[PDB]
Order: sequence, then structure tokens, then C-alpha cells
Amino acid sequence: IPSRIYSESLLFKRQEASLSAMAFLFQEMISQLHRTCKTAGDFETKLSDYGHNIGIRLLELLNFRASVSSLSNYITKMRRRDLKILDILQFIHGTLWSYLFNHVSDDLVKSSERDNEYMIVDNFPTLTQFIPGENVSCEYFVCGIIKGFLFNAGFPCGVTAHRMPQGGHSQRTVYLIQFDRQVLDREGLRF
Amino acid sequence: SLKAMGEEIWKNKTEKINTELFTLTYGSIVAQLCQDYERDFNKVNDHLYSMGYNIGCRLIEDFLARTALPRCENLVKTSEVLSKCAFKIFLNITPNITNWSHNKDTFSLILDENPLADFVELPMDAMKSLWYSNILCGVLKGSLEMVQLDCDVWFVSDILRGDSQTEIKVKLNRILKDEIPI
Amino acid sequence: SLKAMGEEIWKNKTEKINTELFTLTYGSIVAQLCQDYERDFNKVNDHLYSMGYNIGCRLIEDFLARTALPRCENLVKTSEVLSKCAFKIFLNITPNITNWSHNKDTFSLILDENPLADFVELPMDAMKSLWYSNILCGVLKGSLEMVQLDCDVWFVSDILRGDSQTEIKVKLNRILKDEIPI
Amino acid sequence: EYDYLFKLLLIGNSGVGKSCLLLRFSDDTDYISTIGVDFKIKTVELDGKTVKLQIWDTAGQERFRTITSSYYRGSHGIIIVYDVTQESFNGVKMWLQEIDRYATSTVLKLLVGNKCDRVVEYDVAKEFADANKMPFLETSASTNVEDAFLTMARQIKESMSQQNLVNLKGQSLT
Amino acid sequence: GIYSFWIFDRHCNCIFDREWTLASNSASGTINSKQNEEDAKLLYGMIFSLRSITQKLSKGSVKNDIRSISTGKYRVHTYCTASGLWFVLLSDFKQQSYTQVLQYIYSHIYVKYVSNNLLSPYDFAENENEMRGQGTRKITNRNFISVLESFLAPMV
Amino acid sequence: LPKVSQSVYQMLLNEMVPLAMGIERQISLKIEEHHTVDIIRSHNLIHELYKADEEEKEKVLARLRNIGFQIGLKLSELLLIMKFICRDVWKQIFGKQIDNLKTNTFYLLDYDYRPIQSFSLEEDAKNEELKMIEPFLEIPVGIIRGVLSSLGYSSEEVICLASFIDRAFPKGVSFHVQ
Amino acid sequence: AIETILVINKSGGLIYQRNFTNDEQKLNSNEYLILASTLHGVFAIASQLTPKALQNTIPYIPYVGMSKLGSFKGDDFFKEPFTNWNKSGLRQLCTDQFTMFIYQTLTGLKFVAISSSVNLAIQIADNFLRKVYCLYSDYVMKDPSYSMEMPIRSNLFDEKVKKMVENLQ
Amino acid sequence: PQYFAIIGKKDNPVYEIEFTDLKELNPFILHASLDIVEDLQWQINPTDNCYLGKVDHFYGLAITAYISYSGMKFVMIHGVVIDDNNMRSFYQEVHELYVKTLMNPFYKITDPIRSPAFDSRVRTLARKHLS
Amino acid sequence: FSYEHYMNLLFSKETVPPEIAKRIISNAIAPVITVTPLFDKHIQETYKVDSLYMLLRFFGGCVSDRDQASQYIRFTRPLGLFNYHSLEVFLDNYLKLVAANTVPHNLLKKSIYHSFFSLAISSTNNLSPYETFNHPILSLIALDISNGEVYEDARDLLVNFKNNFPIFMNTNEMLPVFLLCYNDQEEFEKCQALAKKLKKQLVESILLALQLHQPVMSSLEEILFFLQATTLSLALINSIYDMLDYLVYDLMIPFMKRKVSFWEETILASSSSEFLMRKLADWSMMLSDFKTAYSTYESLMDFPKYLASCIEWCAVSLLMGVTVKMIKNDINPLIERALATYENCSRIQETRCMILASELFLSLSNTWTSTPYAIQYLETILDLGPCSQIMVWERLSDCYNLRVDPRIKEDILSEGLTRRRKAAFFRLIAAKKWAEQKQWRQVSWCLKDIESTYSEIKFLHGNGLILSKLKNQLN
Ligand SMILES: *C(=O)CCCCCCCCCCCCCCC
Ligand SMILES: *C(=O)CCCCCCCCCCCCCCC
Repeated sequence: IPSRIYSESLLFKRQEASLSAMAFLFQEMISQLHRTCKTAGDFETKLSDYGHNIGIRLLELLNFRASVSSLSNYITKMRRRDLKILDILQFIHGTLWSYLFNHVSDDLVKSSERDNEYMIVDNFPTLTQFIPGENVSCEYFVCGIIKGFLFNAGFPCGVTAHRMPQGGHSQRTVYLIQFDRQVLDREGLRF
Repeated sequence: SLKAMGEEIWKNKTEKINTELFTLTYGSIVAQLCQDYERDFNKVNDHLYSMGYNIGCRLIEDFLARTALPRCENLVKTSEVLSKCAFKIFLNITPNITNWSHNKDTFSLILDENPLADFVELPMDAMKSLWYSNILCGVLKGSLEMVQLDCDVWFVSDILRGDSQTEIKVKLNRILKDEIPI
Repeated sequence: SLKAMGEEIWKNKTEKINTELFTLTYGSIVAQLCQDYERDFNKVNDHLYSMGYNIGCRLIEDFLARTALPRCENLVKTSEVLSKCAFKIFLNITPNITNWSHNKDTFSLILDENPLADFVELPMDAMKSLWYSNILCGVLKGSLEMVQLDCDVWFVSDILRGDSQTEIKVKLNRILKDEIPI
Repeated sequence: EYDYLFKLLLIGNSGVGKSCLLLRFSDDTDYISTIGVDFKIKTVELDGKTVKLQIWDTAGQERFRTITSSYYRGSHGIIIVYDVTQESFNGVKMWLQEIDRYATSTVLKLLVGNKCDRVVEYDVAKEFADANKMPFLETSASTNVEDAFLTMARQIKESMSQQNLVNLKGQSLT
Repeated sequence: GIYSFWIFDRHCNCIFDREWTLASNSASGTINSKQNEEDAKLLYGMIFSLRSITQKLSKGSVKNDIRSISTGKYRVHTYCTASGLWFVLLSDFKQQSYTQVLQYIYSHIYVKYVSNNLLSPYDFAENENEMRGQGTRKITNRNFISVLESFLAPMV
Repeated sequence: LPKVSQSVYQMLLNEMVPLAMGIERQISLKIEEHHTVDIIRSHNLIHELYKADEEEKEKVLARLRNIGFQIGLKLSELLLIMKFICRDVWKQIFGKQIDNLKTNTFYLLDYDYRPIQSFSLEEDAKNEELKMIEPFLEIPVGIIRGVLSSLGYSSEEVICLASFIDRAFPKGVSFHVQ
Repeated sequence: AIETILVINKSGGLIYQRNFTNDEQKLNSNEYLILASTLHGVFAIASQLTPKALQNTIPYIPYVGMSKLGSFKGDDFFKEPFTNWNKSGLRQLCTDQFTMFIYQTLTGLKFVAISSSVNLAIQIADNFLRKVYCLYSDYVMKDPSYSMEMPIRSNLFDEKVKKMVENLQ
Repeated sequence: PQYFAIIGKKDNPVYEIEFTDLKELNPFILHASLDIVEDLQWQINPTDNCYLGKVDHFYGLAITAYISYSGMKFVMIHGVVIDDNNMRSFYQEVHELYVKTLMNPFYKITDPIRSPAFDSRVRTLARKHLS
Repeated sequence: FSYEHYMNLLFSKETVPPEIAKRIISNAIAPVITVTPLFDKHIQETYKVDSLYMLLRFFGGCVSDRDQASQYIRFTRPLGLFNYHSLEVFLDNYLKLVAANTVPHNLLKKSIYHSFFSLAISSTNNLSPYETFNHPILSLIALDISNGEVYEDARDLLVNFKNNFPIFMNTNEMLPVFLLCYNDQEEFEKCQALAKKLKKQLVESILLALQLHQPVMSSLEEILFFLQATTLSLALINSIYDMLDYLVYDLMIPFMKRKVSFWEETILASSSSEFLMRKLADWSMMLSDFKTAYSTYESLMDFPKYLASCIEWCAVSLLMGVTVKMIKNDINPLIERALATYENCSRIQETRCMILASELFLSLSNTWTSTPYAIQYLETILDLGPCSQIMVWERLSDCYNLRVDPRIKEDILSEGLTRRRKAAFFRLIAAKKWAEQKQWRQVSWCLKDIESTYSEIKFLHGNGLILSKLKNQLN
């Protein structure tokens, strides 16, 4: 029976598009959103929903591909499902951004005031760098990529963005992950 | 030639990201758009056309600034410039031209790669009404209007519609005589 | 500066000719002018004033070519260019400026070394109504009009008339408006 | 300062009193009959936006074939003015016929009869205006033309269609 | 070499044209031809417009003036005067500074043979009926044209 | 030494012609607060003198002759009697002492006459060029007669005939004296 | 040593202006607008009037105002000579204390830089103005808030332009 | 191989196939085994922690299970004693095919899988690996 | 609440049962008392009962609770293996009565299962080779001289009481007691005179005077007769309860304790010599003296039948009066040895042990620590009649309902711990088998319970599956 998706492989096709092309597509995504939603909240949550779709795919993509040493022919072990919050956030740091933006995330910072909060920081946001000003609402797309990426793994969240310029980096963005209380309760029960 | 200039410009004078991100983003956009419009795919096609037009009207500036090519003396040269450096920079693909109609007014672009349409199967309601890469049609029309080459652009074949190979008709209507005073 | 520029032009560029010959020339010109005027000196002054106007109108182009000065908006600049360069080139006298009235619409130029009336001594009949160097006043009027500084200039003192010195009041009337095509 | 810049151009026959219409509307304050363009400005507050209407005024047979080509291309609004004198009103037909060659269709177009003090007909202007979907004025030099200008600015701003719309003192894990 | 040469009076009128064509030492062209009048107006406007720009962006020392106006096709030069006589000179990109040439042309051809010529009508304005930018009186002195072309021959 | 510019004196010497024409005109616009006088320009004045009727032209020419008479009659403040007018009088009046001097009749032939160095008309009107530049010669005629006058020679015993057809404007001047 | 940079749209009208010297703003923003529109007018008249006799490529200057260039790889934007695009339009304006340089694009968008140095100067100017055009393509086209011909209101564009002119000036 | 199924986090089957009475009772057996599958989900060492393998038995119908990274549960009523490596390989193959299915941008996470290509290919995989 | 109104919960008052299994076990392993001629005729004249045995059978169980309004007794006819068929027909008739009678089911199923379990325990041979719990221990000889009876009647009755009969039994062991009635007054005086003579010469004596009824724990056979269909005076009920209390606490239990004293002093089919310690253990169990019972059983390690039963009841003694460890080392290994003995006797040639230990585990405090063992044994009995095995399925469902971790009582935390889905699956299995042995109310209750866990899902809920088939079945 004919079909393409199940026949075409999914090993990493090491081929690259222009940053400008994706930047223009992102620009029109934001503009078309702006055309048809009144307030900032609706705009930014819709963009985070686009990111939600992207992330819910991307979790399976990255997790399956990291398994390797018709790709199931090559796999002798699958990567362990990420249970603890530390391991999944380490994966988001060292593999999700290393894949998506070609460089490991700057640093993974666990909060101190509130416990369920966690922080992942970008020095030079590699996708929204052309949006003028510091209207942070633009990069909720990336938040969505985190949200869905966490959400299927079993970690309901309310991920959001803030701009905290520091250290001679005018564009620094901190994405804060706010785990639901039940997630920390499961962390308490097991482990 | 155009080949060497486009190759160098893509190689070490433009930024590189992972194409999976680009195709996934476009898939998210078109999927949500299809859901929004009550599966009415005529409206989806028109909205994607308007989208692509709006990208192309700006992307012409980036293309010219990055490449800085002279004026286009004839439609054949526009086709070679397109297939050999334009898609080579942005999408990193080399389309082709295979239908040179009489007067050389029309030409059919061939998208053997089409990274926009990776991992896509269409719903059975969309199989006969929706063109997936229509943004890449609106872009061509909008960008070629900003160089006064007014062109009607549409799709004929599409692999996602089951065809053998996707293609995009580009028919130049009329060179606008609102060209820049120079 | 205006002083050094004027001295350079006068000393190095322009050549020599006898002052006393020029004084004799103006003696002859005014004498034969007033001859046919049956000693009527108001008409003599009017005609001399017209002569001076026609003189300055053509002399100004040679003046501007000899130097390289631009236009002048304010009357102060007219003062420095007149005292330092114009008179100092054309007949080599550095007249002083005084009596700067309010608004700087009027100023009196003192011409102690006036060669037009150097040794000529007028009869008592002539002293009543003759203005000997009225050609200078007409020249100043014509030249300042030619620059688009419409002006009125006439005598305030002459040593020949028994006055304190030879002084002329230059009085602005309006700065002419630069024209534009219709 | 200004955040939006819109372009209007007022045109008509040579003898029309274009300047008296502009100047009362204009800003605080050459280039006409030299390059074919007299420029006026008015800042206005539109939905809290400081938008400037820049008005271009052109004429001249010697320079017609340079006015038409370049100063029409990106117009956000077009105004036709004719004095009540009839040759100008007849010329308005060829005017409106040659505007659309360079001006895009979606540019607002407005018509004015100027300098009343009635040596031309009135109903003919109204019906010819209604033929081409033309907001028309019958005025003399103000005379509420500024109100129509502000209305046109409002319509262009609408056509733009642009909606306006954690101490983190944590510890690193590396 | 040089492509043309124009003299404009302060009354917004063109009073001399010289349009070298074949680039010979004594190339045959047009002198005071009516055909250039439209072009004359255009050139005037261009110069006038740019002069206005240079008057706007003055530092404060002196109200300054335009030296060169180079398009993609040619290079213009101009040496204005207090009297309001614009001495325009078109040329190619071969030579850039014509200031000495313009100064010489003003100072020992125009001054010598027009200013100091009682027969020659200075200011070339009959009356108000044409003075305000209209009227097409030109300069046609034998000496002026002869010596001007003689001196200007080696650069065309 | 006594020194002044040269363009001023030279063009004033040129302008003594419009003097004579204007005085013979007004014998019968620009303003002053007390003088709304009726004026006439210069070049129109010389065109009128050329176009003027005859008898007025003799009167104007005699006026210029008298002007030059007074110009030259007192030239005795710088220190053959006829040759005084040739050796250095033209070295001050015009700078160029006359190139050709000869005697027995006295002919004085010069080239590049100074004050008319710039007076060429429209290119097609050479005959009007000479016919209109003619009156400027009379200033030297008056000068030579006046210098001869009172200098041990009778004014009436000599009549000075000036013209120019000799070999920018190379039509040099020729004077004949007794 | 540039003292002002400003850009103009196809319609005819200023869209961005910025000085770099100390308080040269003796002109209103309205006055700068009129100046730019008059530049457009004299562009329209300076190509219409060409010599009856007549009825090119910019050499790549190495590091004009240089040393991630937005979306451009490499330590400099480009490394080969390119071509002029306004063939018979106004290109320079010398003046007794400054020198204006003007650049044009196929899309009818115009750049102006007013240097105070007072042909190699034109070549260096077009190189620099191509750098600024690259910045325009980066931080003004990849902005969804920007309306296509209304004035620029980008801060990254301002920072990059000022960085370049301080590299030069 | 008595029954195979793929169930989502909402606990609805995105896809079930009945290989060729118990034919009526199979889904309830499956939905009952879901609880022990979830119990072994969160336990380190329940060494990949996705191939759970044997989870429950009901009259000797040894249910076996496997969990995807997105929480989709691949679980089948076998029958008997099952082989580790072959069942794991089949689970890997069907997981890869499901991942390819998930890429379809028109696909919802809750939409039942209805492409006949997927059905035919998992059938062929089973006959390669199980029969 | 009222223990009577849980064993007969179907005679509105739904609450939790406290520790009911232990009370049931004691109530079925209580001492047995007989009840005996012109006297049953007197009752039939007065109260519509065939014989006195039924009338006193309506006073079974705990005396101190005053059951009709801590030590139990049960009554049996005069003096003179797993018959699961009787149990099955009991279940069928009981369920038919329930259908005719009943309306929340949430405790009816619990009560019906507990009654099932109770009868399952008492369903061995009525006079076992070992299990002395069914042996009568106090023979209540009854008379009423007020009708006209006389001393010689009691003489002959006791004479006939003194001893085909079994070998284990020993008539001297059983303590006789003379219930003398009267209908009020001088009859009471001559009753005291006869009591005096009997006590001096023969035994003891009990003086007895002479609204509905809901009995329990008679035996397997009387309930069947009960299911094929009275009132009495409250003062009479109180008088009966008081005289039973005097008998049980001042005539029987003291005799029990004297007997236990003699046994334990003398301890430091078969009928004597080794019958001593086993009956001592049996009566130690009978009186809740558990630890001595366990010690006596442990000393007893000397057969196909006796040894298995001894080990079984040793384990039951441990259960009846509790951490993981002793279960790992004492209870379950003891049960395993009991099994091994039972399959050995099968090889020579059980269910009661399994259905007892299941509830005994299920009654413990730490539900999470040991419910699994009860599930294991219940599953071990699933390997008996159908209609009972349905109740066993229901019981496994109830057991899996209580395998939630105590440390919890969206919802991501709770998913991996609760086993509610298995409970729903077993409830549906029970519903199916109820549909087989066609019982519409039972399947109705089962589906009513199922609806909570199975309403949210839709694929299961669709037609073509047993949910739809069974929902349409009840129509
Ligand atoms: C001659 O005048 C040259 C002009 C040619 C313009 C070419 C425009 C290139 C468009 C390429 C497609 C871009 C697709 C990516 C955007 C989403
Ligand atoms: C502002 O720039 C003014 C222009 C320069 C001054 C013009 C005045 C020149 C007139 C001089 C006349 C001198 C008298 C000569 C003897 C007759």
C-alpha cells in the first residue's frame, strides 16, 4: 500500500535552512496572530499553543533519535524515559536546545524562593533576535516548545518568559517553568 | 557565474539553523489554520497566499541585500537567478524549469525537495482542495511584484496530492512601468 | 581675513596708475558736466548720481571676481567689505565707519583720503549746492542694489562744503528678495 | 514625535487656487516651478498616534511627464481641485483618467470645487463624483476641508489595520 | 572631457548655453538653442533645489553653496556669485575640481568682455512683463563667445 | 608714489561717452526720497547715440572733444612737444605708448586700443561695431588737442583726425595731426 | 566621519533619520522630512536631464565600519565587488564643508549619509551604505510591527547603525 | 498474539487490532492491565525503562506492555511464555511507525489512527516478529 | 451498629461494619446447646412453633448484646464433606428473596457475601472427626410441670440421655441442665422443690417463666426451610435473654473453665488419651482464650485428617488474636503445610481453610501490608458451584477496591498506585456470570457500580461490547 511518511526515514537529515527564512516565517506568524486576537494574553497563549504542538512532536523526535548507538533495526537500547525533574530539565538543557538552536542552553538554574519554579536562560535568543524593543510576549513560541515538551512527559506546567538583561547581554530571556504541585507530590512519593 | 555566487553566499555569508524547526513551524501554522477555517480549504489556500505575499514583499529586500545582483533583463534570467541562488540561500534547494511556453512568458518551477512539506499526509477531505506549500507561491508573486515583474503564480502538481512531482506555474503578465526613476 | 586678502589683491594683483591724473580726470568730467547745466547744481547732482549708479552696476562684477566673497545678509558685513576690500582695492583708501544707528539700518562712512576732491577748490557759487563726489554715492547705491541689498545713500558731510570731513550715510531700505521662477 | 507618515497629493489645473486651500490647513510653512512639488504637512492625533499627513502640490506642462511618473507611485491619498471659472472641470475628467495609471486602486480619492467667489454647474460635479465613488466638496476659501482631510486620515489608518494590543535568585546546575 | 556649460542670471533666466556633442577640440553643438530651454529650466530647478539644501544644513560660519552635483551619468560643477550669476558646467567623471576653471571663466572672460562692455546689456531684463522668470534673452557678444570657446577647447 | 586701481579709471574713461549723450538728451526709473528723477540706462544710451539724428551727434561729439580738451590741457604734473603726447601721456592715460610714430603731417598709429578692448557687439554686426565704437576715439582726440593747446601751438592751426581701419579687436587706431 | 544617516521610502518621505555629532539638530523632524522629499524630487529631475552626447561596479572596500552580523555569517557582510543600481540618478553632493552620499535599491528605497570629510569617497560610501542596507534587511524587514513604508521604530537597528558609524567616525 | 492496542493518556485507544468469548473480553482485560502498567511506569528499574515486558496474566493470557516517551501505551494481550528480544524488537518497530504517524501536522494527539498504511505495516511487522 | 441488622441488613440503615469477620467466626464456632412429650404441644397451643428448639434457635449468637430488640451460643436439635450443593441452593433462594424484597445496594452485597462466608465456614460434616465446635456441650433438658409433667418425666429423660452413636462422643462430658417452666404461682414453689431434689440427687436447674424475629447461624438446613415463608411478647424476650445469660455465664462458662483447668492440669477415630489436648485447644478457641489454644495446637504434632485441621485452626488462632514478618514466618507457612496435608489426603482419596483465611486476612488492620495474601487465597479458590463463585469474583473486586496506598487517601500523583480498573474488570466479570445464572438485580447493581469507572471512556462504552449487551439485557 503506498505512503510516504512511514517509508521516509526519520534519522537526522543534517541539512540546514537560512536563519532569515525562518525569521521571516516567524515574523508573519506573529503578524497574522496580531491581526486576529484582541489582547496580549490571547495572542501569547495562541503562540504558546503553536509551540505546544511543536514540542509534543519534538519530545518523541529527540528521545527516539538519541536511542541509536527503519531506525528500530539499529536500536539496541532506548533512552530512559525521563521521570525525575532534574533529568528531563538536563535533557532540555543539553539536547533540546543543542538540537533546536545548535548550542547548549546557557545554564540551568533551579529557583530558591519558590521550589517548583525552574529557570532556563538564553543569552542571545536565536529565533526572536529581530523583534524590536523588549516586548517579551513575542517569544512565547519558545515557551510553548517547552510546555508541550514537558506536558507529554507527565509534567503539567505554566511556562512563561521574562526579560532580565544582565552581564552585557541586552537580550537575555529567562523562561521559567512552573511545575504543577502534583508533579512535586509525585517527586515526593517516589524517590 | 550565478552558481558560484549563490553557493558561496549560502555557504559562508548566511546563518544556518536546523531545517526540521522550519518545516515543523510551517506545519504547525498550516495545521492550526486548517482547523480554524472549518476545513474550508479554498479559504485556507487564499489565506496562505496572502501570507506568502506578505513574506515575499519583505524577503525581496533581504535577497537583494545579500546577493546584490543587477537588474533582470529577461524572464529566463529571472528563472535562473531564482532556481540557482534564491532557493539555494533561503530553503537551500535547487528547483528547475521544464515548461517554457511560447513567448517564454510562462515557466514551471520544479520543487524536487520541498522542505516545507516533510512528514505531511493530508486529511481525506483536503486531498483534492488544499495546496500545502501555497505560502511558497504567494512569496514568489509578492517578491516578483516588488521587482515590477508582475506574475500570476499557482500550483499544478503536488506530491502531497499524490502527483509524481510538485510544480509551480509562474506566468508573467506585464512588466510594470512604475520602475524606479534611475 | 578681509584685511590681508584686500592688501594681497591690491599690492600683488592690481597694477599702478597716477592718482593726480584721476583727480584731473574727475575735475574735467564735473567741470564740463556743470558747464552745459547753466550752473544749476541740483540737476548736476541728479545726473552724477545716475552716472554713479551705472558705474557701480558694471564695476561690481569685476569686484566680485577680484575677490571671492559670498553675499552678505547683515549690514555689518557690508561695512567690513566696503572699508577693508572694496575701497582699498579700487582706489586704495580705508575709510572708517561710525555713527552706527539703532537696528543697524544706517552707518556713516568717513573718507578722509577721498582723491576725487583732493586739490580741487570750489567757487562760492559751486559750494552752495554741488556734491563733488556724488558719483561715489551713486556707485554705492548701484553696487549694493546689485547684491540684493536695496539701499539709499547720500552725503552727510563734505570738506569742500566747509563740513567737518567727507562722510556719507549708507542707509538700508530693504534687503531684496531672491526671486524664483513661475 | 511622529510615528506614522501618510502621503497625500493635491493636484489640478494650473490656474486653480490650490495654495489657498493648503495654507490654512498647513503647518507653520519655493520648490514649485523648479522641481514641480510644493510640500505641506499637518500633524494629527489618530487613535493616540501622532500621524503626519504630507501633502504634495504639483503642476506644469513643461514638467508633466516627470510629475506623473514618480510622485504618484506610493500615494496614500489623492485630491483633485478645480476652480469655479469650466475648463478646469473638463480637465478633471482627463485628470481622473490619468491618476489610475500610476496610483493603485485602493488609494482614497477626493474631489473639490474651489474659489466660489458660480460660473460652472453644480449637479454635474455631484453626479460625476458619484460615478467614480468620489467624496466631493463645493467650498471656497477655513471651509471644513480640514474635516474631510482628517476623515481621510482616519480611513487610511483604518486600512492599515494594526491592532494595538520572580526574583529568580536561583542556583546553577552546572 | 566637458559635456556642456551654462550661465544663468539672478532673474531666473538662462542667458548662455553651450552643448558640446562630438567631443572634438572644436566640437559642433548648440549655442543658445531654443531646444535646450526646457532642459535649461530643469537644470536650473535641480541646482536651485540643491542650493536650498546647502542653505539649510549650514554650520553657522557662512551661508555656504554647492560645489559638485554628481549623478550616476555625469558630474556637475557650479561657481555661484554674490550678484546671483550661476556658472554651471557639466562634465564626465574624469576631472573633479573645476573651481579654478570656473573662477578664470568668470574673472577674465565674463568680467573682461561683458561687464566692461557698454554695448552689452547687463542684467538682460527688459521689463516686468518677462522679468519674473520668463523671457529668453541671451548673451551673444562676439568677443565673449570667441574667447570662451578658444579657452575651453582643450578640455573637450 | 601716487597709486589707484586701473579698471575704475579705464571704465570711467569709457563712461564719459554716456555722459555726453545723456547731457545732450536731457537738455531737451530709479528714485530717492527727494528725487523721483527720470533716468536712462547706459547701453540704450549708446544705441541711441548711434541711432541719434546727425546735428545732435555733432553736438555730442563736440562735447566729448571739449571733455578730452580739459583732460589733456593740464598734463604738466609728472616730472618734440607733439611727441609729448606719444612718449608717456599714453603710458598714463592708456599704458601703451603709440607703436608707430611718424612725421612729414604727423601720423600716430596704435594697435589694441585699451578702453574699447571689450566692446564687440553681436557677431553679425561688425560694421555697426565700428560705427558704434567710433565716438570713444574722441577722448584721445580731445586729449591730443588740449595737450597741444597752450603748449606753444595754436589750437586752430592743427585739426586732429582719428579713425580705425588699420591692421580680439585688432582694428587699431590712427591719428593725423598738423 | 559621518554626522547623519537617513533613509527614504518609495512613496517619497523620510522614514528614519539620526545624527551622530554633538547637537546638529538645528532642523525640525518636519524639516528633515521636507529635505528628504526634495531629495526625491531632485532625483526625479536629475535623471530626466541627461547630456545630449549620452542620449560600472563598486570595488569592495575591506572593512568599512567593521571590527554575529544579524543573519549574516563572516566577520564582514560580503567579500566581492558589486554593481550600482541607480545608473543616471543623483549620486554625490559635495559642499564647502560636507559631502552627501546617496545609495539606491532596485525596490525604490533610498539611503543617504552626510559625511564631513570635505571617486574613492563614493566607493567607500556605497560600501558603507550597503552595510546599512544589510542592517535594514535584518532589523526592519524581520519585524511584524513595522508597516511597510511608515517610519522605523527599531532599537536594534539604531544600535547597529550607531555601532557602525562609531567604527567609521 | 491475541490482541494489540495503543492507548493515550486520556485512556482511550488511539488504535486497536484484533489478531487472527475472549474476542469480546479482550479490551477489558487490557484496560484492567493499564493500572499495573502505570504502576511500573514511574519506577526506576521497573537498562531501558520503556520495555516493561510482561505485566499481568488473566487465565494465562500474559499481557505485555511498553511505554512511549509521550505517555502513549503500546500494550498487547499475548496468547504461554514470551521471548524478550523479539517482543522488544516488535515494540521498537511499532513505536517508530507511531512516531512517524505523530509527525503529521494535521494529527491530533487524541485522534484515532486511521491510515491503512499503518495498519498493514504493523500487521506485517507482527508477522515478521511474532508469528 | 446493631450486629443483628448487618447479618440481616436486608430487614435503610447503611453504615460500615466494625471487625465483622471475627464476630462471624466466633458466632459459628460457639458452643452448641441442644433443646428437647406434651411440651411442644403446649408451645403449639401458646406460640405457633412446632417445637421448643426453633423458639430458642431464635435466640442465637451473643447473649449479652440482647440480639432481639461478649460470648456467643448456637442451638441445635436434640442429640441424634463440603456439601456445597446446599450452599448453592441457599444462595439461589436467598437471591430470589432479595429480588422479591428490594434502594442502595452499597451494603447489601457486603452483607450477602458475609452470610455466604458464614455458611461456608459451617459447611463440613456436622459431627467432624476433629472439629468439636459442632458437638453439643450443654444438653438443655426442658420440662413444664405446669402443664402436668412430673419428676419421673425428668428422670426418664435424663436416663435416655445417658448412652449408631459415634466413638468420640462421651455423654459424661456434656453438662446437662434442667429447664423447668411455669405459667404464673404455687407451680413456681413446687418447681423450686423439684429443683432442690434434682440438685441434691442428680445436675442443675433453671426456672423459666411462661416484636418480630430475624434469626441467624442455626445451620445449613434450617435456613432453606426459613426461606419458604412471627411475633412474641417483649417481656418474654427479656425473660428468655436473662435466663440464657444466667445459663451461659453461671452454669456453662464456669463448667467450661473447670473443664479447661482439669485438661491443662492433665496435659503437662479416637475418643480419649489424645482427645484431651485437642478438645482443650478447641474450647480455648471457643472462649477466645487464643494463645493457650495456639500453644496446645503447636504441641499437637502427631494422620490424614486431624493434623491438617489442627494446623489450620492454629493459623486461625493466630489470625483471630499481626505484622508482615510473622505472616512471612508463621501464618502463611502454616497454611501451606495445611495445604500439603490436604493434597496428601486427596492423594489418599481445603475450601473451608481458604475461605476462612481469606476473610481473616481481609479483617486485619493493615490493609495494604497483607490484603495481597487474601487476594492470593481467593484466587486460589477460583481454580465449588457457579453461583457461589460469582460471589467470590465480587469479593476479589472488593479486595482490589482496597489496594490504594494510604498515603493519598489531572491526578498525576494517584495514577500509578490505585488499582480501581482491576476492581471494575472483576465487577464486570461478576456481572457477566450473574447474567449467565440469570439474576437481573445483581447485574443491575454491578453495572451501577461499574458506571463510575467505565463512563468516562467511550471506546469501551460503545455498542458491540458486553457493557452494551448487558445494559440491553436488562430489558
Ligand atoms: C531580478 O530582478 C531579480 C529578482 C528576483 C527575486 C527572487 C525572490 C526569491 C524568492 C525565493 C523564495 C523564498 C521562500 C522562503 C520564504 C518563506
Ligand atoms: C555683501 O556681500 C556686499 C558685497 C560686497 C560690497 C560691494 C560694494 C562695491 C562698491 C565699491 C565702490 C568703490 C568706489 C570706486 C570709485 C568710483
